[PDB]
Amino acid sequence: YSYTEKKRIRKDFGKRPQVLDVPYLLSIQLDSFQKFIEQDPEGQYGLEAAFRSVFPIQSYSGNSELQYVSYRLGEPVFDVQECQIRGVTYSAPLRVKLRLVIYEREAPEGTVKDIKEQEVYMGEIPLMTDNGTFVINGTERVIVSQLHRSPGVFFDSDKGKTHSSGKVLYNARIIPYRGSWLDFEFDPKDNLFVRIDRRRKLPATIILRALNYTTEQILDLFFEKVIFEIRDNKLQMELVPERLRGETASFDIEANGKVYVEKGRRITARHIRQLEKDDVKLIEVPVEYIAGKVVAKDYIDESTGELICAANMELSLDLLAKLSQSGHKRIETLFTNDLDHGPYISETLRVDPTNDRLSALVEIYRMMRPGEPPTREAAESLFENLFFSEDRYDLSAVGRMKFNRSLLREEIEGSGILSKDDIIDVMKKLIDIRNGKGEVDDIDHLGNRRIRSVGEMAENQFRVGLVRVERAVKERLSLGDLDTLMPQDMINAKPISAAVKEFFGSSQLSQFMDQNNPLSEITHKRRISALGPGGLTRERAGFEVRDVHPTHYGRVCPIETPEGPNIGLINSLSVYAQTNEYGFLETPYRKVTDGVVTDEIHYLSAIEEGNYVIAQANSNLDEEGHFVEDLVTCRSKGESSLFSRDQVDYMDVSTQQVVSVGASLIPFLEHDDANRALMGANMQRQAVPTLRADKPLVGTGMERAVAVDSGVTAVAKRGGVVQYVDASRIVIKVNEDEMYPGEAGIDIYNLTKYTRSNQNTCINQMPCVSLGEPVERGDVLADGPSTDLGELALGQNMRVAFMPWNGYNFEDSILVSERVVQEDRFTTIHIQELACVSRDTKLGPEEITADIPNVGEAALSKLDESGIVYIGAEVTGGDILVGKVTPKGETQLTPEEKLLRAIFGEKASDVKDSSLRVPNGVSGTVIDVQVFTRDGVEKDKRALEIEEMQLKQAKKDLSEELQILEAGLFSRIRAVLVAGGVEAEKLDKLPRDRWLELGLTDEEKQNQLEQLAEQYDELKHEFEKKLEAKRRKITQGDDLAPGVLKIVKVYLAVKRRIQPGDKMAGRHGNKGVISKINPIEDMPYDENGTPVDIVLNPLGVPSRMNIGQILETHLGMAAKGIGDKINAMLKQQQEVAKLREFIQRAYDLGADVRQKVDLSTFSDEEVMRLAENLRKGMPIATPVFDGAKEAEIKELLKLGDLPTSGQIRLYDGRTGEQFERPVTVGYMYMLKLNHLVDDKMHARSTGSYSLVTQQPLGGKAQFGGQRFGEMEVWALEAYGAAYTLQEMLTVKSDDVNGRTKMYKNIVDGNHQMEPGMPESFNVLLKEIRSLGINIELED
Amino acid sequence: GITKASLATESFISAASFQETTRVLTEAAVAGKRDELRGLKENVIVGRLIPAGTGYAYHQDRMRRRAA
Amino acid sequence: VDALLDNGRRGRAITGSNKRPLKSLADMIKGKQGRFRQNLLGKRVDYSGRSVITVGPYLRLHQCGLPKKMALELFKPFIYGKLELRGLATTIKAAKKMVEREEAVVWDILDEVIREHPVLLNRAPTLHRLGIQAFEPVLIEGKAIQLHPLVCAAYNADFDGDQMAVHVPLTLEAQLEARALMMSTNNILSPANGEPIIVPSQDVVLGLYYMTRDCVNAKGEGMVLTGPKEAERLYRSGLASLHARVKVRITEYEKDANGELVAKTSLKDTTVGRAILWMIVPKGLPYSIVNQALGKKAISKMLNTCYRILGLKPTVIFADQIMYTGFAYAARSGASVGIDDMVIPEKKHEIISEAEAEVAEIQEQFQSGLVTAGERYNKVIDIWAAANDRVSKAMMDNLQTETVINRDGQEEKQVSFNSIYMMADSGARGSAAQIRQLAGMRGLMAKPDGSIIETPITANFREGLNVLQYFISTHGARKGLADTALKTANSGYLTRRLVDVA
RNA sequence: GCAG
Ligand code: 118
Ligand SMILES: [Mg+2]
Ligand SMILES: [Mg+2]
Repeated sequence: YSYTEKKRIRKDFGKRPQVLDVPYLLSIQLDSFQKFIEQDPEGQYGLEAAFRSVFPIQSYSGNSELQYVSYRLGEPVFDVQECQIRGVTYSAPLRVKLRLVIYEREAPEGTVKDIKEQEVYMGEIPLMTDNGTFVINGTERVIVSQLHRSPGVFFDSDKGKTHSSGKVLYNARIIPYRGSWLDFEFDPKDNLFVRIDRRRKLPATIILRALNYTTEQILDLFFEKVIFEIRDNKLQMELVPERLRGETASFDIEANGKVYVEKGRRITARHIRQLEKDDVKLIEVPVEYIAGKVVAKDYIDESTGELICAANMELSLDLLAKLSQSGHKRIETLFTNDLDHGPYISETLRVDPTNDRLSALVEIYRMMRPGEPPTREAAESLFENLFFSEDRYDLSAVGRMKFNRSLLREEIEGSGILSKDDIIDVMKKLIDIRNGKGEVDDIDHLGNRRIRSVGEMAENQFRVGLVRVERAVKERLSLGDLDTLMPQDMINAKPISAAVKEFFGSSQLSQFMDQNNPLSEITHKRRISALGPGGLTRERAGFEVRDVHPTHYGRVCPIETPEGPNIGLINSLSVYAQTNEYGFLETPYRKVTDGVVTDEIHYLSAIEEGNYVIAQANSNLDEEGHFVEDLVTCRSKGESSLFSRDQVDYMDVSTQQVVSVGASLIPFLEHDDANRALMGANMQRQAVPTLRADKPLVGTGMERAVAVDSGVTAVAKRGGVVQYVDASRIVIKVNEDEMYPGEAGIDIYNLTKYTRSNQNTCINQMPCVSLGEPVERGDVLADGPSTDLGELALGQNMRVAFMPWNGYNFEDSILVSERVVQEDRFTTIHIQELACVSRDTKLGPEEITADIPNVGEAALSKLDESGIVYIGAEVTGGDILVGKVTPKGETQLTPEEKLLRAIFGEKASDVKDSSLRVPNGVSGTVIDVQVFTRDGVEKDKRALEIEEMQLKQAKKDLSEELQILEAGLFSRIRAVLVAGGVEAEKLDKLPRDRWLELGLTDEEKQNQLEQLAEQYDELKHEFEKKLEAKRRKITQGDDLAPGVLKIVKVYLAVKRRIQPGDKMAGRHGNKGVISKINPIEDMPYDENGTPVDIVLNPLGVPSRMNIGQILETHLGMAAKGIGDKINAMLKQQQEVAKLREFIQRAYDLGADVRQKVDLSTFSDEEVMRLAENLRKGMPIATPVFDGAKEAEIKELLKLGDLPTSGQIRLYDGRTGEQFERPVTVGYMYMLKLNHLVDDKMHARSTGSYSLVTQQPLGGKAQFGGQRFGEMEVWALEAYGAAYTLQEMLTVKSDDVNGRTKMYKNIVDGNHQMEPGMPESFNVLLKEIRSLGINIELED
Repeated sequence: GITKASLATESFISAASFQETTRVLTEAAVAGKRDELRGLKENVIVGRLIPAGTGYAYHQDRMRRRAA
Repeated sequence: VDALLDNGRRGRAITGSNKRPLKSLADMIKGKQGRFRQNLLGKRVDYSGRSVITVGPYLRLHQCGLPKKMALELFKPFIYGKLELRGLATTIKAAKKMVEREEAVVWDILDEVIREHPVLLNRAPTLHRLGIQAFEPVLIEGKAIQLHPLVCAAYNADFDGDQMAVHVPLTLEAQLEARALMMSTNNILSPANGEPIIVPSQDVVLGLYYMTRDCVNAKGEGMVLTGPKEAERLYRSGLASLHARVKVRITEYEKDANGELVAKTSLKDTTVGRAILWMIVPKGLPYSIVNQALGKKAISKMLNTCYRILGLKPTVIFADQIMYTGFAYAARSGASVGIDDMVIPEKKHEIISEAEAEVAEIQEQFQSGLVTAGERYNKVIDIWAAANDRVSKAMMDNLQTETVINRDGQEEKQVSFNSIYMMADSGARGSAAQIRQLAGMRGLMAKPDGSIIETPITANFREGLNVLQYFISTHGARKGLADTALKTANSGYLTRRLVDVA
């Protein structure tokens, strides 16, 4: 166990023993970025590979060069939290050591005239925090892994979807990592064509002639020859007998003898074997056997020098006669047998108009750069810049691996650019696929799709920035100032840093992190995305890429995926899925050696997984390893079948191998329909953290893993004893086993209290341990948001009854009791930041002040004299938080306002109230105020007060860390001093600082005292230089945006309580909106008087078949039935013998479970602490697809003395009489989702209007206005509502003169409209008349 | 079909607000067309009553007071 | 000039400062974002709000629940008008300050100005004209619009996070069109087929089905009753079950040929619940309309009969009475779903073992080469489909009459009172096709390319799907979900083309 | 990125 797991042991019902613990759930992000920024002496990964890919940089003339020696990341200027506060990226400076070598002018080598070596700064690269996030502009962003088509050659088809003849048309496509695409394809006439970058197609032999192949060499490559040799007479023909497989001869075959097959008779393999048994190598055929045969060589004359027949020339008897007259007794001829060796290449040698290499290069030029006259020296440079230069074409290492793997080569490494051999082999494999001896690639196979992740996309963008700077440094190196310039005078850091800046901030895959709960974070990091740059688009992405493939098994979750327009494009990585070193997903299996399932795991990729046959995880096996069955369900080719127990090669490592981490948390997942499992998996990530986290009574066993492997919690790095514990810090006194020599031996954990998540929730850590408690390496010391004792806890254990109640849970509504509101169960804290920005305007600067015009002194009662609100103020909607006035001019009073002010004399004010106010309906507590002043603006009293508070706090925190650490050092010194020459009567009175220099008998202990005194002196040296850094970071002026003078950010904390409209859910896709908050006495109650907390609709179960939610209810009643049994034993104060016996009877229940809790090894203190943690219900673990059977649920129900049907009889609370049927009552785990009705309710009568067209503005942030779309206009045209429609068009929206007349008419009590023309129609008329089209209105 | 019949109305405003605005507007421009605003999209676009429903009486009054 | 007028038509678009093409004069007026469609054919509208919908089943058919905090804002000029008219504010600025302070008199003014003033509630997608309907507002305290249940089927609304938009008819003509053309008590029939669209659903129909059924030996059977009031007194006293077959004197009125109602009185053989339900039936209707077990179709036909015989005004009262009595008696039954309600036939394991014997026989016949892989596969599919139908028949026969109870000692089978079966049989939720997957086997699945997998999911959701069967399940579930996601854009475009041709 |  642990000491943190025997506080409360979750009763495990899983039966399969696990052989592979769940890995670090954020390995994708952390490993990718570690490959990116770590030093790699081999030079394959990250910044080192990117630098060696660009450097060295020769000049145009080669006289000088800029080479690269090493790089180095600086330390960040601000730590992560200062970056989140000041709104700046958390990055490290990339300092790269370059060397400018100047060769000599006249030298046999260009010997070194000079070297100038120095360290040039190029850019700041953002840093992954220790949780897999980036703080980019103060917001935490996750760079999502991309799933893109691997580079390589992909053979595909369109399955007769062209030319209506149902003819399957094949195409190869060479896709590189970077560079021009190269496709070959077939047309309906069986002619091989080629496209380059998907522009118009050429005959494919043009790219064969651009490579220096002639027509004769082409026909050599793609064909084999039937040699006709003229012996004595009658056209002897060399014979290879297998070329005669399956034809009908036009002539009988006689070779020196027996007639094998007569005329017009079909030839079968017996005839071929017969001809080879006779060893037939020669025929004499009819002379018209050459009517149609194509010569395969260049046959010219020797007598008259006339070119008789060049290559690719179809022969005829007259041509045969004129060819034989020149002494040509040897006639080489193409062997094209139909349906196995087509004429495709010899057919395209006739369709291309090209005869020579230069004409082919010209034709490729004309296709590529049209309209421009092709010259030789540019057409022959365009081609060797297309696919054959490393500057422009990189097929990469994955590209070359997949390339050779597709062409069945044995070498997996090579050059990144194409070759003659590669292109020719691709054409050969395309022709083979046409000839029926190949198969097209499945493009959604996960052997053809590749995970490109953070440290690879970041390196790609960095290398783009590097080529941007190296073109400029090539341009600068070829100048004549070459003797007096250093390398940092020719490096521009701004392109390089701008590439990574736009990647990390503006890419589609660099996303604002989900920070609702720990599950949202840790599932946003394990997210795969088909979209992004270099991937699909959610509109153009078809049906087939959105589907779940058979190779998604164990690699990509089938159920956790979105539900709207990008479904199947955003995927989630499965629990055990890794990536190859190439990026292809792989998943672990157990090896089955001889029928014995070994516990040796192998990570199989999607293509290897299809070779073996692989057992299930639900496949039973006994303790010897052997399958207890003999006919095992397995998967062999993506096909799934039954096999013997000795065909089985591998076995799935776990029963939850197939699902993601978020779907691994749905108990009884195997009973939900896959749609409702998808919805539950997607609504666990929208659940906000409540006030008091409540463990699930029914979990699956992944809750500890999700809570720890996400960094929301504070896990002990070294074991020890809690020396001090406090709501904001935990001081652990390390064991002497785990501490290093010369060390204080104390770990301080500073907890995070009431900070804002990205979703404005609060992320607050509470110390889980108590004082003096022994903790171990890995225990949870502090529960973060939505965790309870280290277990992920997203909702609360509500008591549900499934029954229709008086209409109030109609159509997915939820009827909540009032005790769920009294008990503050789903009350969640939400923290808003509101900024008031004092800018410099052209009429004078805005000032933050408490002398606000036209506002009484009751509203300015919460503001201090600086004009800012007091911290701790209970504000409501409409209250001023930051008083600010703007200077204004252009007053221009009306005549009536002039008279009104000449009567009363109350003059107009020259400043305009521009205050920051609480938004309407918000009611909360100011918990923090931050003031940012541009350097040069004087600070008000409050900014100085806040700075002095921050300096006090910095000095206090650093003096307290020094006090804790020096107390630990003095305790270690006291422990070492008494190990020899004991001073136990002397030591505690002498001044402790002299223990640093007390020379003892040096056996070896004075060495440790030397190191401990060095440690103390270093701590004293270090505290001062940390405190001075903190002082100069606190008092320094802020780098604000241009124009702004100061920024006041006020943080409101709003406790939102549950209320009708708030959307609750469970783990099984059973979402719902609260319809009524019912009194306690109205709720249905059982015979003991305990009312139900939540009444759900039973009609929501059978149509959407998430039966799991019923079982989790029945089990959640069993679990609580155990708890309220133990609870009883703690109120009668039974002996610990009776408690120990009953809890042991509860943990031993179940049919062949994997866990054994033997708590005779528990002390009585440990048993009473456990029994105290189980008094609110004993938590159960129902692993996914391995969970508690129905019989085990009934047995545990019988142990808690509850009815085994799970259905008790309930009484109506209102009339006191019984509902006529038993009612399912149990404890579901309800989640409060982030769709709160406080955030959705909006209303607007009049407001601000859009600028160009005068319609209302868009969203409830800008006071909105709802879009009366096109469909609603049709809905009003379908009734005859002409007047309602005409006011939706003119006076509610666009009519500028009609909207104010309608307003003053409503106020006058005259509900009548004076509609004009919509302004947007006038905008349209003016935008058509600006097109040179006179559009008019005819009177 | 419904698309080629939607774009072959006698009204370039209906047909131009449906789709293929460029074709409808150039053809109507060189032909010098005249949209008499008879349907419902032309009367929703200019902010008038639709000629169907409670705005049918008004349009009949409009075509009995301008044709005479 | 060619780039100013229509960018990107001749050759390459001109991109400015973003490598993102410039929006020319032609792009302002063309497309889904042009003036014609973004700004002229539909526009953003004042006096409009939006909130989550929630049930409120106490309502009448013609009223919605509008939160006070939304109604105070949507009706602000109306409140300023009444605040100055009634002398409670000297100036419209004083009135603005009064409604900002939310003084106690602006709530009385606000109760005055919404009184007979309807609002339009709209749920998007407004697929058909019943997607906008006018309701009279009832001011409530929450922040969620409270939508009367019977209209939800018209809006396609469930309360799982749906939000609806409120619009205010400003003038008198728009107020009278909302009252006379669009009020929800005018839209009780569907404009597509004629069938009622304000029709009871899941909870109402289950309450009315449970009420109008008959048990065999139910408490208080066979007694003779003076009328529906005596049935209600018996049932509320606990002296007769709601399903006790009794003899009750029912007075019912026929519409004469002239149009007036003539009475008739006869002891009908009914149950107690059909007698109780008769009390809400309007007059001109036969008693045979409730003297049966009322599913969804029987209630929809009852409402249609009331509409064609008696007209709109009694049908609206009838529909609200049906909703209230169905909600009430659905609550009284406590009709709950437990795990024992999914009774799996005990002949399921035998049927599946016989089907496995047959497919293994076909397989070892294929080893004997007498069958091609084609007809082997076809026959294996057909002898699993026969097993699936045998399992479904055994399940449903075991489910639908599993009540065998006593009359005068002798056992006798009746229709089942199983909750799953009452929900499927009422038409409340689900069909036999889903009870099949709860309690039978969930059958043969299809691969993503449509070819069905030769071995079925022999398991159902009451048992576990194992990990492989669940993977095979997701194969088709994601296909259905993606089909749903990408066919709404295919249907909305057809609808747009049809509206623009007509 | 999400909600229906
Ligand atoms: C540009 C390109 C394609 C589509 Sb689509 C679609 C629409 C909405 C949400 C998701 C996808 C589509 C195209 C190819 C394959 C699959 C989907 C689409 C096309 C016609 C009719 C309806 C939708 C839309 C715009
Ligand atoms: Mg909904
Ligand atoms: Mg988006």
